Amino acid sequence: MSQERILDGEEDEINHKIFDLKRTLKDNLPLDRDFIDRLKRYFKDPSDQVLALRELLNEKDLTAEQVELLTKIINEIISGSEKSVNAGINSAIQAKLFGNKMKLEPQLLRACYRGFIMGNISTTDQYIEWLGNFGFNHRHTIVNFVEQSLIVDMDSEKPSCNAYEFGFVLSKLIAIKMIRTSDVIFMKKLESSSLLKDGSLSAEQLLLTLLYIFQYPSESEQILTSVIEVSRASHEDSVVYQTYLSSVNESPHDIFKSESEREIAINILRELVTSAYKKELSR
Repeated sequence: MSQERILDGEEDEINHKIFDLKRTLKDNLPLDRDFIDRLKRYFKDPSDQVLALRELLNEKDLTAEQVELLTKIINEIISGSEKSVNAGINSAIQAKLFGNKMKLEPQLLRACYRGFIMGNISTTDQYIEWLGNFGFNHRHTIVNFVEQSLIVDMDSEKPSCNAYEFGFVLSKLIAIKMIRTSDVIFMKKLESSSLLKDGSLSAEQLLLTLLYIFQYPSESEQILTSVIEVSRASHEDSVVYQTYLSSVNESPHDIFKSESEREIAINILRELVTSAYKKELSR
């Protein structure tokens, strides 16, 4: 129940730590001083620390009322860190589930969900972040992991957030799904345009390029410069611009700050298309 949600080390390695703390409590019956230092040394993560102490409370040898002298350690760790601790505990199983699927270290996922419900960066900055931390191939699965954890988090006896906060989280989640939606669309356009066949252009770099457009529509042209310096060797400008324009048109509207911001992006990309298609006549 508690040992399974510990994401620090191998199954035996974990067990080699719990019993020692049970040892310093049952047959030795010593005091609690450097005990905490050893606990923290064994487990660097507060969630894993609490889980270890909870397992200690599952032993048969109740030495009477030292339960309160042990639960004070549980509450001292939790107090003032209720959000982080609970976020780690509740999403542990999912971290192990998705970790095996994606071939990623579970505790990395715990940090992911932890940071998501505790941070306050924009929707686009989040997508970008997850991209850089977990890679191109995991970008759609990572959002699924966060969703699954949120569901479990909510159904937990001691959730990480309150009713109000979970609403905001969801709202952020939906914003992310919209980005994933445009991402999926953008990728389909790249395939049909045959911009990935050459092998010179990176779909990750192109994805980020689209993401920058969302944040700074006024600087669209400047942003696309990086792509042009590579696409010119094989493809024609109008083709790259069309991919971005048609993608933006078919993507959800609320990805942009506002209606006017979106039109700034569209008009600029519209002008870019015309200009390139014109220069293609003098060739």
